[PDB]
Amino acid sequence: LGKVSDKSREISEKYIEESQAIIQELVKLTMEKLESKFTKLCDLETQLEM
Amino acid sequence: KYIEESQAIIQELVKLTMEKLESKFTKLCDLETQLEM
Amino acid sequence: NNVTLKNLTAFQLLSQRENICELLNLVESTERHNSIINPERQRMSLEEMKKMLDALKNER
Repeated sequence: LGKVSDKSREISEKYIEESQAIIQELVKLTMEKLESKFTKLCDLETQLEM
Repeated sequence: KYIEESQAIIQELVKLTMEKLESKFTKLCDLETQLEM
Repeated sequence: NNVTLKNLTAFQLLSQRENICELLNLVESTERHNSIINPERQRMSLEEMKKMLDALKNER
């Protein structure tokens, strides 16, 4: 069972690398979303001043 | 290395974005108070 | 788009079998693992992050 445990440990490391990559791409997408909503905020500010 | 550089860049980018948005919020709150007056 | 008992059991059994076959190293999933990572997409996203960071740096 020890060899099984060690192999599964290495596989788990592989999968945490994969998850790190996915999380980075998620961060990028949320950044784009926030930029769009920031432009929306600017328009709203113009309306308030009017 | 690759992902490490990406991590540093992401940390800095998130920090700057949070600061920018908080400043925008402060400005909007002041303008809203003036509008209410 | 529909979920029945047969579909659910087949899905769970497929996941289990894939995991076990991966434990014994009886499977080569380079295509899936490099379509999910997608190193080209990694480079694209990294350059986009760099450009956005430069933009935020220069606005001050």
